[PDB]
Amino acid sequence: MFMINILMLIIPILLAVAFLTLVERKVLGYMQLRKGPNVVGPYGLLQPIADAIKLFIKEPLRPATSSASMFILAPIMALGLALTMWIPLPMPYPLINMNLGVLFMLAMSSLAVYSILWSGWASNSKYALIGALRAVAQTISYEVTLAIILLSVLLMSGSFTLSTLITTQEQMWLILPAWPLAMMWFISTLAETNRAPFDLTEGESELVSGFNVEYAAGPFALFFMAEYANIIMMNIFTAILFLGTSHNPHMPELYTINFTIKSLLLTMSFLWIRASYPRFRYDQLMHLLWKNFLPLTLALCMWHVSLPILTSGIPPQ
Amino acid sequence: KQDMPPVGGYGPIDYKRNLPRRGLSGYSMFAVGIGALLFGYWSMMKWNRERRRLQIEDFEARIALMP
Ligand SMILES: CCCCCCCCCCCCCCCCCC(=O)OC[C@H](COP(=O)(O)OCCN)OC(=O)CCCCCCCCCCCCCCCCC
Ligand SMILES: CCCCCCCCCCCCCCCCCC(=O)OC[C@H](COP(=O)(O)OCCN)OC(=O)CCCCCCCCCCCCCCCCC
Repeated sequence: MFMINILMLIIPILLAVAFLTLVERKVLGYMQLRKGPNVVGPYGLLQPIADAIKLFIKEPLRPATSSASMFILAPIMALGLALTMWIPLPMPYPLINMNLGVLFMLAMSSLAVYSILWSGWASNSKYALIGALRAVAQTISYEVTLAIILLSVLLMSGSFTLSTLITTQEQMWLILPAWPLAMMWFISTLAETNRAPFDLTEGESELVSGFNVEYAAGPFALFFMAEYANIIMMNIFTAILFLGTSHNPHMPELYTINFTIKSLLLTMSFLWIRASYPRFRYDQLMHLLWKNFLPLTLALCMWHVSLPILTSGIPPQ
Repeated sequence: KQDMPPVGGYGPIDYKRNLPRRGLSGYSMFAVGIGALLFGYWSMMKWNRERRRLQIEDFEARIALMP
């Protein structure tokens, strides 16, 4: 019954991306002083099952001046790596016990930009031709802001597995000994996964130009779908790394209860940022990576090399 | 003879501009930060050092067998 476990993980998470689109706007609504989806629910709660069927009735045109084998291959690789990344992730037991899987996250988070380079090219001209070339350019630069300060906690964890990442945090909630790194951990995933303040990707992006600009609601229904699957997955990855919960072997039930409550709270912030701050005007977006983000990340890197040595506090492996 | 303006009852409301509430600034910050961070590393070396002791016990049970 291994095969019944995989389907027990793909299917209960497509609701949690469909029941996030509804909480996308109720939370964003009470900031504007207005109620949620009022009339169809009764409380809203039945909105996405009606808002899903309309997309698969509405005619999925292909553009006449488009290519063929590239345009319908990027949504295959969209949902592939958006759902494959959920595998090696402990809660409290992962589906797969990888020896080194923290690196496998970057082995999965690297290839997502190789679909945007397809879809911007595969269909058509200037509103996604050059306008998607400068969306690959922002997402490549925020790995070296990411991969360094992901390594900067592993000097304190001890190894590459994720079971040690819960063992080392039984008494600490490790956001305290590394709180400068925890800041730039947030803004990276806030800009890499193509969200609201650093937003030259989706729809705020000259407010007209996106990679969604050409997909009718047949193939478009996944792009949005798949994408919303990253944003609840960097949140499930931050809260297993910094803000780690407590594991008890005799009681694994109380792990997940105290766990899903925490990833939901960080997921609120991606909604709660969008209702405050304006955009970044593509220069100043990348003007603060090199000049401003990056030299501090090397500074704390040299700090986290020497401090396990000159404390005589080497982590065991 | 039924016309508007009252004989009295007025404010007015201000034209002003003020909300400068400070705020715990100016060497108060950078002092709670370092004082919190050094509590973190002090909470290290009591766990990371202690886990290395149990680490050697885990290798110990290996070596006492395997002849
Ligand atoms: C459009 C449809 C047509 C395309 C359909 C096919 C698409 C497939 C794309 C999937 C790409 C995922 C590739 C990821 C490779 C990384 C896998 C990996 O590293 O697993 C971790 C593990 C490492 O070993 P370890 O951790 O030490 O095991 C514990 C031992 N105590 O390793 C293991 O546990 C076992 C290692 C051997 C397992 C078999 C080999 C894995 C790769 C098989 C697929 C080959 C890749 C196909 C090409 C990819 C194209 C993107
Ligand atoms: C000797 C002992 C050792 C000493 C250790 C001391 C530790 C010190 C730790 C310092 C390093 C951590 C701080 C990180 C640096 C902050 C990033 C930065 O430099 O931003 C600079 C940016 C540039 O703009 P600026 O210079 O202000 O010029 C324009 C003025 N007209 O100006 C900005 O402010 C930009 C602000 C961020 C831009 C994105 C804002 C979008 C919204 C993000 C909200 C995020 C909220 C928090 C994230 C979640 C936290 C859990």
